[PDB]
Amino acid sequence: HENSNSASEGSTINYTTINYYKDAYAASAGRQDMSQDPKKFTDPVMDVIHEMAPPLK
Amino acid sequence: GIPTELKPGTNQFLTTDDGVSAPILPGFHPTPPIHIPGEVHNLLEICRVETILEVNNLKTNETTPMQRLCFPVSVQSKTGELCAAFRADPGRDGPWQSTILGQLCRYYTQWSGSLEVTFMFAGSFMATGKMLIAYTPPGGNVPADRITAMLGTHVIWDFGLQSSVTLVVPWISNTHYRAHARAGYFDYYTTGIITIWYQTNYVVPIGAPTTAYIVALAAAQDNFTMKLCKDTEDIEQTANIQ
Amino acid sequence: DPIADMIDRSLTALQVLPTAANTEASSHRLGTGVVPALQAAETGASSNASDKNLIETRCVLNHHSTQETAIGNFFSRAGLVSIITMPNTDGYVNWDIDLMGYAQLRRKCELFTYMRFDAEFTFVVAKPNGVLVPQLLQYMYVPPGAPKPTSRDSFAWQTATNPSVFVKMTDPPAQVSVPFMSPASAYQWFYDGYPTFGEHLQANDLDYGQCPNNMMGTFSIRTVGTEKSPHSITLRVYMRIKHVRAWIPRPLRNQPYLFKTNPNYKGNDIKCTSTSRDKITTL
Amino acid sequence: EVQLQQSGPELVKPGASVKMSCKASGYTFTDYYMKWVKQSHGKSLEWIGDINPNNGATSYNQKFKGKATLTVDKSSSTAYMQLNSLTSEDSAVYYCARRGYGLYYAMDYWGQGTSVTVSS
Amino acid sequence: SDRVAQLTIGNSTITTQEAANIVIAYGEWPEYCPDTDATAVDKPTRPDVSVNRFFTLDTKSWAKDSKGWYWKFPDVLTEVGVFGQNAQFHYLYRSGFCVHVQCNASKFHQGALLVAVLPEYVLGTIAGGTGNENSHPPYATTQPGQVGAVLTHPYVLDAGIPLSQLTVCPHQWINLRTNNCATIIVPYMNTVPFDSALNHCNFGLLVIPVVPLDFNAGATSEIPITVTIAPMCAEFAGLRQAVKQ
Amino acid sequence: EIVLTQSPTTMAASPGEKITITCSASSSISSNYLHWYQQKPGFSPKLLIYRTSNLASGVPARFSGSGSGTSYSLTIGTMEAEDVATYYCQQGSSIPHTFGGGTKLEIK
Ligand SMILES: CCCCCCCCCCCCC/C=C/[C@H](O)[C@H](N)CO
Repeated sequence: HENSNSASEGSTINYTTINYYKDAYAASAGRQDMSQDPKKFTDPVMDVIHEMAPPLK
Repeated sequence: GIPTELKPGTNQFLTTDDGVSAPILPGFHPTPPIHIPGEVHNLLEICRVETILEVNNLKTNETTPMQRLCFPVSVQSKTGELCAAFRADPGRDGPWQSTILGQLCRYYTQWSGSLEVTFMFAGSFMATGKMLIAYTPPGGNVPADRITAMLGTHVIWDFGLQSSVTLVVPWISNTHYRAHARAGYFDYYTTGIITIWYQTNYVVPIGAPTTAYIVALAAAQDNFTMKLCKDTEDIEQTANIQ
Repeated sequence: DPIADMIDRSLTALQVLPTAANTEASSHRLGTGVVPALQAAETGASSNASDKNLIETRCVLNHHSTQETAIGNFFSRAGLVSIITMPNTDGYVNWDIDLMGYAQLRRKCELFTYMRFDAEFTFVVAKPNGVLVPQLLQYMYVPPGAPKPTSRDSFAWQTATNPSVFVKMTDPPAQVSVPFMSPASAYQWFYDGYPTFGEHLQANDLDYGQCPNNMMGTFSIRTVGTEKSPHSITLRVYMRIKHVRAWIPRPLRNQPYLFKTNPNYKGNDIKCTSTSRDKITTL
Repeated sequence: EVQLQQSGPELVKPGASVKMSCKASGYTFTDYYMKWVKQSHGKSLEWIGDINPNNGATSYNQKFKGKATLTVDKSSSTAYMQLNSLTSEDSAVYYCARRGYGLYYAMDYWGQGTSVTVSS
Repeated sequence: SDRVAQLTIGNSTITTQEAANIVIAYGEWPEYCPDTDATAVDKPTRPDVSVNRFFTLDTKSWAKDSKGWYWKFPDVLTEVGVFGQNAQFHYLYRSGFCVHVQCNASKFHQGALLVAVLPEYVLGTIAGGTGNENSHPPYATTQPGQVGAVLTHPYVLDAGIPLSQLTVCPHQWINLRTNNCATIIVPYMNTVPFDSALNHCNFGLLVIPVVPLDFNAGATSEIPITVTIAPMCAEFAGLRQAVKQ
Repeated sequence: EIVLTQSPTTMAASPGEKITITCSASSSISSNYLHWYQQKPGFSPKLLIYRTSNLASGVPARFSGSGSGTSYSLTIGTMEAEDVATYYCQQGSSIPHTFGGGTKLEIK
C-alpha cells in the first residue's frame, strides 16, 4: 500500500486523490467535502430558542 | 520505449493547477491531531453570523470613529420624517464594508440568495415609539415621502420588551447570480435602497434622556452562495514590509 | 462503598449539504402569540427568521452548489511568499524562512487562529529583467539546528542528509511537496505570550509574540561553480496549500502592515474601514 | 573564540548623518542580543538601546530617542547604528556589546570601541 | 421564567433576575483531557473543589467618556486563592472557564456594552505614531494582572482589527433596558493539551461601551462594572518549586 | 531616573591592604541584577562580578562583594597591582539600566 501520513487523516475529505509516490502527503487535492455545521456559530446557546415563541419570556 | 506526443500546454506553470509533486522526506509522519474546538469546514458558516453595520459613515466622524457604529433617534416636531437611508449592495463600498459578509464577498465575484438586517434599540426602558423600515426594489431614487416608500416590502417595529426586529431583504433579481454593483454600467446589478422612517414619534417622560441610539447588524440567510473567487482591493502593499 | 462521593454533551452534529436551501410556499398569517420577527440580539445568538415567516413566498428549487466556499478551494491557489536576489555578493544567500512578508497571502491565512496543512513550493528563477541564461543552481533546505553554509565552497553543501534540488535556469520551475512539520498539532499565527522563563525586563520586551513552533530553519541557494559567476539571479517562491484544517475564525485586518512579526500599525492615520459620505439621509 | 569587530573612527560636520557598524562572528548571531553603550568624557557610560537580531525589535533610551536609530540584517551578521542630528556634544566613544546567557543579563563581550568627533 | 438563573459551582453561588441565556462557546463543554490526546506521562492532579469556584476581580467605573477595558486569562488568577498557588508550583495546566459580567442601572439610564471573548488576543503598538518604530508593548500592558488595562484606540482594539466584526467571537450584549448580566462558558482551546500558566495567555476578555452611558442630572452617576470568573475542569501536572513569575 | 552615587572618587593604598569601593542606590533594588566592570586604560571594559558574589572565567578569586538595599560594596585585599583600572557598578533591576559614578585607584 503506502504509509499514511497526511495532514487530513483523522477527519479526511472525499476519496478522489491521485498519488504516484509512496508518501501520502504528496497526493493531489481532490474534490472537497460538502459537510458543514452552521449551528455552532449562530446558536451557541444552552436553552433552545425556537422561531415562533418569543425568546425572552 | 512507449511512443508519446507532447501537446500545447507543456512546461507552463498554471498557479491554480492541482497535481502530484515529488516529496522531500521519506518515512515522515506528522504529529497526531488533538481535539481543538471550533473547526470551520466551509466559508458559508462565517457568513451567517451578525456583524455591526456602519450606517453613520459621515465625513465628520473620521476623527472620532467610534460614533459610526450607532445612529441617533430623537424627538421630532413634524410627522413621518426619515432617519437614515443606505443601499443594500453588500459588494459596493459603504456601510456593508464593516461586516464579515461584506469583507468575504470581496473575495468572490457573484453572489446569490437573500440577506437579513437586524436593528437593536439602545434607549431607556421608559421610552417608546414606532419605526417603519422599508426595502425598495431597484428602479427609482430615494423616495421623497413616507407614503411612497411604503409601497415595497416593509415591517413596523414597536419598541418594547423584545428590543430587536429583523427585516429580511428577499432575493428579487432577474438573473440567478448577481455581480458587484458599481458606477457606470455595473449598476445594472443594484439591489435597492433600505430606508427607515418615523411611524409615530419617540415619546419619553420627564427625567429620561431625549436621544437614543440604534445599532444595525447584518447577516445572510440559508440560501446565500458565492462563486468565482478573485482578490480584494481592501488591502494594498505600497511599501515593502519591514 | 465506604465513600458515596468518590463513585460519583454535544450541541449539534454536522451534516452533508451539497446545495443551498430550498424555499417553501407561504400564505398570510394573522394571529396572536406567535411572533417570529421580534428577536433578541442580547443573547449572542443570530436571528433564525427565514423568508416565509416574514413575507409570502413561492416554491423555489435552487441547485446552487456550495463547493466554491469550501476551505480547500479557498486556499488552493499559489501566492508569492518571497523574492530573493543575488546581486549577497559572494555567490550565495541565506534566507530565514518567514512566509509573511507579502500582504496578499497574509490576510487570507490570518482569518483563522490555527491551521494545519501540507504545502507545495515552486521556484521561478531568472535574471532581474527576465532574460534566461544557462546556469546551474542549487537550493538547500536547512532544518533548525543544522550548520548553515558560510561560503560558496563550504562543507555544508555536501548535502549528505539535507534535501537539496539541482536545477538549471532553462528548465521548468522546480516543484516540491512539504509535510506538516511542527512539534505542535497546528500552526498558529497569533501567539500571546513570551517563549522563555525568567523575570521580564526591557530586554525581555523584544521577545513578545514569537512562537518557536513556527520556526522552520533557513533556505540557502548558490551557484554550483567554485569561482565568480558573471550573472545576477532573482528568485521568486510561490506556495500552494493542500489538505487544510482550520479552527477559530478571527476578524480581518483593515490597517496596512508594517513589519513581519507583529501587529503594529501606524497610529497617525487610522484608516476608517468604510468610505464616508456627506449626509445620512441622501446616499 | 568570539570577538566583536567594529568600524574605524569617522569625522563629519555638525548637522549631517553618519553610520557606525560593528560585526561579530564565531557564534550564532540570532541567539544573543546586542547592546550599545556610549561613554562620554567627564561622565559615566550611558546606555543607548538594545536590539534583537531575529525580528528587528528595538529599544531606545528616553534621552536618546530621536537621536539614533538601531537596525540589523540577519544574513550578513551585522548590526549597525545610524546617527542623526549630530551636535558637538555627541563626540564620545561608542561600544557595542552582547548580552550573556548564563549570566544574570550581563554584557560579557565588547567591541574595539569606535569614536566620533564633531567639528566644522 | 427564563429571565432568572442561578449558577452554583464549588461553594459559591451567583443569582440573577434580569438575564439573557447562557452562551457555550463553539458548542463545547469543558472536560478533562482523554488518554488519546494526552502526551505527558505523570499523573495529573485534580483539586476540583478548591479551584473550581467563582472568583471576583476588582470593579471598574463606567464614565460618560470611557473607552473600554481588557483582561487576560489565566493571568488574572495567578495570584489569588489555591488556583494561584497550584499554578506557581506546577509546570503545566489545562482548564476551561466561566465568565460572568455584572453591570446594573436604573430604568432611567441607557447604554450598551459588548462583552466578547477573543482567543490569542495579541496586542500592538502605534509604532511611535509615524510608523517607523519597531516598538513593543511593555510588560505591564501585555500582562496587566487582576486589575486590567484600558484601551487607547478602541476602534481597532489596539490590534489593527475592527470592532465592527468582533461579534464573530463568542459574545453577549448588556443592554441596560433588558438585562444586566452576561455569561459565557469557554472550553480549553490550544494546539497542545497542556500549557504553562506563567508564559502564555489563552484568551482575552473585552468589554467595550458601544452606545455611551447617558442619564439626566440628579440621577446616580457612579455606575460600576464587575467581572466574576470560575475555572471549570482545572488540572495541573509537573510538580516543581515555586516560580513567582 | 535612578541615580547611582559611587563613593569615594579617588584611592591610593599599599599592597596587601583592603580596598573598599562603595555604591549607594537611591531605591532599594534587587541585589542579583547588580554587576561590576573593569576598564583597562585605552581598552574595552571587562566584566568582573555578576550576582554580586561570583566571577567569570579568567578572573582570580580574590574579588568579592556583599551588599543589600541602599549600600553596595566590593572588596579586594591582595598584593598584586598589575590591574590598575577604573571600576563601575552597573544596576539593571529598573529600566533604564544605569552605570555608577566611577572609581579609579592608584598604587605606591
Ligand atoms: C528544498 C525545499 C525547501 C522548502 C522548505 C519549506 C519548508 C517550510 C514550510 C513551512 C510552512 C509554514 C510554517 C510557518 C510559516 C511562517 O513562516 C511562520 N508562522 C512565521 O510566523
